[PDB]
Amino acid sequence: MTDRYSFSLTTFSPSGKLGQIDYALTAVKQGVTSLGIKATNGVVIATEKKSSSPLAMSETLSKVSLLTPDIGAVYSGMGPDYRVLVDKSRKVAHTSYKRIYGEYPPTKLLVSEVAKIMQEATQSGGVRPFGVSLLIAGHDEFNGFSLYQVDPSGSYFPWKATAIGKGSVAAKTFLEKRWNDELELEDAIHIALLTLKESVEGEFNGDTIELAIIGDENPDLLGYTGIPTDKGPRFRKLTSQEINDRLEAL
Amino acid sequence: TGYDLSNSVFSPDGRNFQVEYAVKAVENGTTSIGIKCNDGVVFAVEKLITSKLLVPQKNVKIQVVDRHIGCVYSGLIPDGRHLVNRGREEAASFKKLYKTPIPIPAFADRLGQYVQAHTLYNSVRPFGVSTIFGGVDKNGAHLYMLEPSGSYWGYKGAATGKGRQSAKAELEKLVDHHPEGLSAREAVKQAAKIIYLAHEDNKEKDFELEISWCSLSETNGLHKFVKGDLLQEAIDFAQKEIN
Amino acid sequence: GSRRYDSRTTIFSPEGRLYQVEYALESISHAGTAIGIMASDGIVLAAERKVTSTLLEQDTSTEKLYKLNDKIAVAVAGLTADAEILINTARIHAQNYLKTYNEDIPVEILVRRLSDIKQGYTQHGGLRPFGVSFIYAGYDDRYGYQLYTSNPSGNYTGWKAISVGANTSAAQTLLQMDYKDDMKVDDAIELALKTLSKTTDSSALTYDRLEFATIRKGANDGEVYQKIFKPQEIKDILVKTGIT
Amino acid sequence: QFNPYGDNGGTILGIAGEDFAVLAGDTRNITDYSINSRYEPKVFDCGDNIVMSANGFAADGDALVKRFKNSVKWYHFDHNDKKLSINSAARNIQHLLYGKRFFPYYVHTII
Amino acid sequence: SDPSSINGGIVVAMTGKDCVAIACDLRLGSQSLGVSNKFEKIFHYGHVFLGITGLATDVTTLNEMFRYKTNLYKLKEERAIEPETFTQLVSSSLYERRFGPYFVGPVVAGINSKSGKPFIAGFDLIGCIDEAKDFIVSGTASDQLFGMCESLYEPNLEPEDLFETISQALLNAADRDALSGWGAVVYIIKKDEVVKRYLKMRQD
Amino acid sequence: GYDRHITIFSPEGRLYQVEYAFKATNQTNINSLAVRGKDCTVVISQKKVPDKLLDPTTVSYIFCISRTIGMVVNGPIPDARNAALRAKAEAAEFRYKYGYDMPCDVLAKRMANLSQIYTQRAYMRPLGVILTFVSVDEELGPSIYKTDPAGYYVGYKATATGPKQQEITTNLENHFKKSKIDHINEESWEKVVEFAITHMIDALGTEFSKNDLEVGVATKDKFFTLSAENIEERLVAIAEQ
Amino acid sequence: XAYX
Amino acid sequence: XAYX
Amino acid sequence: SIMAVTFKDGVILGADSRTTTGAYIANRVTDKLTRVHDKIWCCRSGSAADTQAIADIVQYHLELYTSQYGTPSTETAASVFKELCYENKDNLTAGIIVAGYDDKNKGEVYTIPLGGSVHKLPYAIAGSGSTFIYGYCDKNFRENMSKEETVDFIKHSLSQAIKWDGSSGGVIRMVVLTAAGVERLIFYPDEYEQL
Amino acid sequence: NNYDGDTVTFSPTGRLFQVEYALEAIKQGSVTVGLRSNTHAVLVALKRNADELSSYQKKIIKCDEHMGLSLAGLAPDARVLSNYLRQQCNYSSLVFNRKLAVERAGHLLCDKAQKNTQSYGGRPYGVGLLIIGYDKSGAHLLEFQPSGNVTELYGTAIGARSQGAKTYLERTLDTFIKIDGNPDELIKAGVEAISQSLRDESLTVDNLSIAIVGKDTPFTIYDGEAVAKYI
Amino acid sequence: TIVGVKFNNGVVIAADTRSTQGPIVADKNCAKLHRISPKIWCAGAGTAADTEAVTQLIGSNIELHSLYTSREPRVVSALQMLKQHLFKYQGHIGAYLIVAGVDPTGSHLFSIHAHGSTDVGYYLSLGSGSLAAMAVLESHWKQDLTKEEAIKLASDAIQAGIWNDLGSGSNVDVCVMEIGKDAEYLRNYLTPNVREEKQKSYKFPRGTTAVLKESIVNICDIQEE
Ligand SMILES: [Cl-]
Ligand SMILES: [Mg+2]
Ligand SMILES: [Mg+2]
Repeated sequence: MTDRYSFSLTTFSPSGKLGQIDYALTAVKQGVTSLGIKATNGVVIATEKKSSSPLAMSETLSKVSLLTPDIGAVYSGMGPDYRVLVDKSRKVAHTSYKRIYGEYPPTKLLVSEVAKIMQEATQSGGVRPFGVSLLIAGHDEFNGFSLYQVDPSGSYFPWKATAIGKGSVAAKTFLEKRWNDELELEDAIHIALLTLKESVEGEFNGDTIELAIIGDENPDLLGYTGIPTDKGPRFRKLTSQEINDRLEAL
Repeated sequence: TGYDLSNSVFSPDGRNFQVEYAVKAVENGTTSIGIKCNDGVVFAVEKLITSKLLVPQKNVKIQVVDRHIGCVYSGLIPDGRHLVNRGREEAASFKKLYKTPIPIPAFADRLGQYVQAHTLYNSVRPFGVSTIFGGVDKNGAHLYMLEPSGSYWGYKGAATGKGRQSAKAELEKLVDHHPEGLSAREAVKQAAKIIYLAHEDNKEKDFELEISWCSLSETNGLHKFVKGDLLQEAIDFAQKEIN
Repeated sequence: GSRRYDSRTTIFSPEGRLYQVEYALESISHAGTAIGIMASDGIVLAAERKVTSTLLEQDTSTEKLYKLNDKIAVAVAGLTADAEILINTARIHAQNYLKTYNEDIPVEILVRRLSDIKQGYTQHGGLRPFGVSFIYAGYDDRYGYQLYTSNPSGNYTGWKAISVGANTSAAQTLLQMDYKDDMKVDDAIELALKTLSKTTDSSALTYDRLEFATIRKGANDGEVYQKIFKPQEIKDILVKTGIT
Repeated sequence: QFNPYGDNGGTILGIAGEDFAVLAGDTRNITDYSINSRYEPKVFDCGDNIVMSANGFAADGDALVKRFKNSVKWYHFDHNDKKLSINSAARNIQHLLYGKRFFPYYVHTII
Repeated sequence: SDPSSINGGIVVAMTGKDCVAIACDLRLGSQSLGVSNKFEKIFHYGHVFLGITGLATDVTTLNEMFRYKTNLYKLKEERAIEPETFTQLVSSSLYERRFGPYFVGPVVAGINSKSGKPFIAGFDLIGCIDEAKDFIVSGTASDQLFGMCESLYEPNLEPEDLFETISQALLNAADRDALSGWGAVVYIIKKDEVVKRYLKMRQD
Repeated sequence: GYDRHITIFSPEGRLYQVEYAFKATNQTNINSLAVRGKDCTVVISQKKVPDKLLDPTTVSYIFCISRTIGMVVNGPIPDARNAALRAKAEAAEFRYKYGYDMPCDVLAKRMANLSQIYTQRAYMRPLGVILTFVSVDEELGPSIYKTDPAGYYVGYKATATGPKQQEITTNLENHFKKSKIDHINEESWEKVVEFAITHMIDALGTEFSKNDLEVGVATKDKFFTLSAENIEERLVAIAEQ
Repeated sequence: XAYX
Repeated sequence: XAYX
Repeated sequence: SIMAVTFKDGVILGADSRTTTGAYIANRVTDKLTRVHDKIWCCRSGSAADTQAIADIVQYHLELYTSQYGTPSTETAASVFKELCYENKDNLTAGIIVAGYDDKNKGEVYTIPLGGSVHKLPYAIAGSGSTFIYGYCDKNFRENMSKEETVDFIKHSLSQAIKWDGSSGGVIRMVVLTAAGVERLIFYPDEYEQL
Repeated sequence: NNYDGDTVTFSPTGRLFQVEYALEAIKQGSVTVGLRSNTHAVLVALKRNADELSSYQKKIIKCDEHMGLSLAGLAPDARVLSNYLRQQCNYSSLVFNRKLAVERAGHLLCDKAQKNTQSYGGRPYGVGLLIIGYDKSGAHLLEFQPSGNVTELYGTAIGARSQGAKTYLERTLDTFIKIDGNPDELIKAGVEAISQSLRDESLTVDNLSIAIVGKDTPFTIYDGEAVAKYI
Repeated sequence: TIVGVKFNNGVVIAADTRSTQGPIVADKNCAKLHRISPKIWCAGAGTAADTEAVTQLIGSNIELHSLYTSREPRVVSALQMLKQHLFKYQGHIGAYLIVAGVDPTGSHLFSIHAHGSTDVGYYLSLGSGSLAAMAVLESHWKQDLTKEEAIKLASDAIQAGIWNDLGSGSNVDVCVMEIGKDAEYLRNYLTPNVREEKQKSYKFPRGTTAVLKESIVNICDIQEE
């Protein structure tokens, strides 16, 4: 036995292209549409719950994941690759930061750590790149609200708003017209729902849409009282009902 | 194409061709059989006499594992020996920790998982043997047959090698004509007959019969080789049945 | 076995070239142009962001210019992710040197180490090289202001003025024409921007498509300041030089 | 604690003539004030006209004689059945003994 | 033989109204023999001050180590580390040597740049945090410093008053310890200015 | 065309070795079904003993992973037994480390994460199996979680696997469209097994003897498989109404 | 170290 | 420690 | 004070409830009878930490055994205990009595002293308080006793062990292992002291 | 063809070509004969020279006082396998005070050869061996193939033109088996057997190599004027 | 002094606020009540660093396990992970913890010693003041305590320790974990040891201390221009 694949499976072609990274991005293109919008007082990330079977319980599959109390992630591309990246992202947030500084990492540094894991799958021996693009929304005391994209290469860029996957080119055009620097969080959610309706074919309701925000601190979701400086998580996943309420004012 | 050049590669069918090629090596080997009787199991094998210079009764093919399990195989003999060596390590480690001798179904999966492991990587070759094994445990008699893929099942009768179709037909008759079961001493006689009948597929060179058995009543649930008078009694019965 | 699928990333061509190094350099030639210009009284780093969007947050964005320590900065051309791996290595080496000798690392020593790492990926391990070219802008008290470049081969050379990435041929001709030795930082800023303005594949050169940095002794008395220009500051220096 | 060494007593004597040599030893093996055996040999033919005795801790003595005997066997294999001279045997035994320098063989060796 | 009392020395930190003060002696010795009277035990990484008592080799080593860690922090975070965060970094770094510890008594002092809240903390050699409102003491004359601070200190002292209190606390504690003295430094820390004063004291 | 031999991306962004592993899944030509009652989770699977020389008692594609978790496999038996042994090991290790019985959906996730690795690491091949995990979880109640060679998993109200899965799927879909509930509203597991068998008969259009089926039942605090005689009693009840 |  |  | 006794219908495990740190009673209601399988239990004596660590590993090994090979024998359980106790004898202070009910082998008792040796016995006693009841237990033990007789024998036995041993005390816990299933019995001081 | 690149690859007919190519190295090798009675076992080896200035490559290796082999194929591989036998014979003596059974020596060689036919990177052994020995069950002759197959025989031959010697032994079987307590006559039968594999060249004093082991005979090799008796 | 008391619908843990270095009081108001998870808290005695370190490590691993399983963490998980860690280090990590909490299984109270032995109870005490605390618990505990009774009993058991033990002192910290409710952390629930006004102000006249030298410290970065 032994892993005898100690050599790179991603190499430069004569044209200077890295084939496997390009092909990984092609996999991301086929993937379902997800988007992120940054408001003055929060960030919204959204995607479609493309259920494989109506017998399947789509609630059990989480496309929008909490990484830290103040950082959320959504993806487009291969779900399994996303799930193991979320597991690794949550752990590295602890091992490489919280266990050292006694606080959760700021958005940009956790993104930097995720990016590093995905660059390594691009150069290390006997592995293919991750077939996902991540949108990571987060808050931290000194940077405030922020939204980042991470690609299979390991490259990451900060966005005011963007979209990835199936209908990204159309979605990004729609966001460019609607986005301003004076948007409240409720305005960004409304725009997020409008943008996402264009890329969805079938049913469009709280049960088929997965949407989370990075907003105000939620003391009701902390789970304990008695420490004034602990005010609770800024990440909140919107309920099925909460989405349907905002689809009547649509 | 090229899906058959590397082990552990799925063809567009969903097949591992390297494993299917290993089966060809098995089909090429001498006939070996197993019969499950009332209170035990009987193993028999065809040994081709290539030359007069071969010392009779010396080149023993059937192998014991622990003291209660018999193993016979068709195909690449060295691959068989390698699998039994692992079987002996697995049986040793089990008895070391759990005190009781390894149950046959437990032992079957130990070989199964090991053989299957040799279909997971391109750095290894699948096993070039089908292995018929079994014996007596606390729950009674068990006969198993294990393919290069790692596939194994329990059997009333088992056969592999060049004369398997012929053997399988003779085993299917015994199952039908003995629903209440077969005795250990009967199974030894029948084993002899089935090897002699299956030798029609290797009729060019004359052969040497080799039988073993584990019976709760006849061997105290230990693996023993059939020798001397009882072996000659089985050869005589077999010779009488072909004539 | 596994030999079947090995690209063999560390072999010579019949002509005695390293395939993967050559193809990596081809990759870098498509990256946004980065320029370094060294003056008597400081160094300039100018770099072009690749076809940006109106919805890219620029003020919190960094793809081209990175800080290695208080005295040394790099301009990147190639894979940003690959560059970040090497940058963190360089940042650690600088702090290791400071811990050991209680002195800031000389620029060449840091450059040589990063260049020695790139060389390794071309001679052993069977991994792809780093698709990155660096322009190092630094100051130490031995050689003063220094410009270097490294490429995937692990070769590094010193420069008065240099370009990497896209249209280096064109950029190097323009620099070689207008550069003089007695040149000052303010002049070197003007040259850097005028060079990008003429080599750029874009219709016009604007603030939102540039990263800009200076290393000046323009710091109160005998010390060195690194200035990573803010979007509004890049917009101001574009009007001042008269490009917008 | 556990003491890895013991004393089995006995005495050995080597005398060299002009064209002969003798290696003698008593056949008594003891522990404390108990006699273990009245006839337990301590002088051994090792082949190539070499006689050896390692006297002290019997276990370490038996181990050394075994290793040297084995050393003679592999000399024959690796050097086309060359006869091992007594000077060569002596140097080989020095390396056997010094091998366990920091966990010694508690034996006095005569060949 | 006891590592934490070979070289000797003391550090004390106090909080005032919108200010903190940290002070140390200047002695380094080989037990009874005094070697150096220039051995400062207070270091600063940006606006966060760290005093370290104990084995001098470890004082120097940890200073070099925290300079290293705070330098990388600043490059990645793009901002200076705050006292609360640096306290957690010291604790982490000390406890990772749990079964082979640095023989030190660290003291963190500084003002949180955002909240403007004065902050002091002390540590044991394996990184347990003592986050006191009033004062922190460390070194061979910790008993003496505890006695002085516990009587002299009152809350909400003005910078120029706090200076006199911490100075008298150090000076009188040091004079009752053989392995402490040979000069003393006092840092008065406000939000955006820091004054450093060397004290006249008996040199024996 | 070596992008079809190992788990690297094709120009279309596909992993052919994963797709071909899915095809290996149907090699046995066996159809499995899983449904949820009020208090129980039932899993039924076709049993085919083509050889008269086989000991039919040893021919099984249902596995007791832990006391609480059961697993039915669609795929070749070697890969099935590979997955079984690993799941058994993982369930035991979990109980030792975290001091409570591994939940059905957590084991499913763990086996799916292992499956994902084989799709990303070249030296390991995907297992040619679909794993259907069933239990009565102490938190989530009756649970069905299914894993595939891609490393995908999800929860199910009910599910079906094998060559004729789509026929069984639509049959179940149509039932749940009428009842408008996520389970079989039945007190006894006996009647939930009768439902499972009845709806498979209707979907496949084949009758079953006691030796043609293989049944696994999950109740609170144990998962067990039915004997031939336990199934015969189930078949007699169906026929008598 | 410190040590309820 | 605790130790019938 | 711990003992396991074989009788006609199966086996009974008995223990006191006293945990000591020196002469202080850390826990006066300790459960020294621990389940490693449905009908395989053990009595723990020696280091509380060491016996828990061992018991936790054995429970793991037998759970994994059950998944693969079905219900393990009492002999198998005893062997796994021995393997841990013998191989780690330099770092362990654990005296464990293993008791279990098969349908084939009925009631079986195995004792594992410090060495890590195994002894199959009709009944077994262990712990500090066991020394005081060697005489009593030997004189009063018969084979194929009734359940009521065996409960009385254990109650009287541990009652004496508790009386003389300072390290033993509190309640007497018992666990009955028969075909019928698993029964937990408790006897309080006011009951067993007046015996 | 496409399936002979390495030892880890089966052909579509279930053949291991790298093993079959290793088997070919033996047929190129110089002829060696093995035969035994009840009392003694004999090896006879035709040694091969490079030219008239060169020595004749040694074919027979001693493994213990009671066991040794003759080689045909890659000599270095014979050295590796003989060194392994020497160690296994040695281990049996030191640990168990027991002379290694010839049958068990065979089983050990088989298992060593097998590992090199199922693992990537390695290669099969390129040599065939004839192991003779006298143990507690009397005289023994074994034939080793680098496929792993080991066979106990009354007599055999391996190398170039080996079929000639093998046919002779197959006729003489009933005669030479009965040659008990007569070492010289058993060697004569061995020399007459190898003579059936000669063409052009005949047996000279520095050409012929003989070895014998028996009841009261340690494994000894005869070369030079020691074999002039049998020419 | 650390105590845990089970009551009708949950569990309460309490602790004193004194840390010692030899006979000297290092910290007069110190937090010995550690959050492993939102609704799993544990009190720590022994080596101060070790109790904080071992709760933070398990607290971190419990958070990752909760995220991985999509389930609220269980006390038995924290308990198992703590005991296996402490056992590995053969008592060299001197952590003596009372682990309490509510989870989907119900309310739980456990103690765990430094060598890795665990026990179950309705009332537990650990630390130097354990015997003072246990005396009060053994005297006043009953089955079916209310919340108000359990807090009273818990803080009474700590007070016993504070007064009668030189190792325990200062204030009483309480944490109440009730089923189907947010755990309430009552920091300084009681303040029985408030220091009396001093007779004199020791505030010195400015210029009392003799100064050799004065200087500005540069805390700012290298400046522009
Ligand atoms: Cl995982
Ligand atoms: Mg793969
Ligand atoms: Mg008592």
